[PDB]
Amino acid sequence: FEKGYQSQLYTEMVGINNISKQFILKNPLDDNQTIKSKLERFVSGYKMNPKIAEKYNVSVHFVNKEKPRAYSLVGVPKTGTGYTLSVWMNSVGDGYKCRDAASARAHLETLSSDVGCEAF
Repeated sequence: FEKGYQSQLYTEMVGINNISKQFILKNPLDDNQTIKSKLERFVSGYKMNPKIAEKYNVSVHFVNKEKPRAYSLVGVPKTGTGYTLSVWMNSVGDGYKCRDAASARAHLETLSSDVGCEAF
């Protein structure tokens, strides 16, 4: 069950990524400060399937505020719910299923024992 929920989260995040890329990143003339806050408003205000929104928070992250087109999305369970499985992904399209929220916030790419993420 929680695995099914992590799948739908994955699929929602892909949906969010695709709209971000095609409607926000694609704007020809917005400056990097504008792209960055638009990404942040859009992502943080987006309403996932209510089954999923009840259980997960989705956020967008930047290494470099001057390269906002390089961002990742982190999907993690709401605090205190007993859920652990998480997701993260690239603006470039590489996505990951993670065994815990920490590994999603760390954008890990492989598993080790039962910690980390795998390419999906």
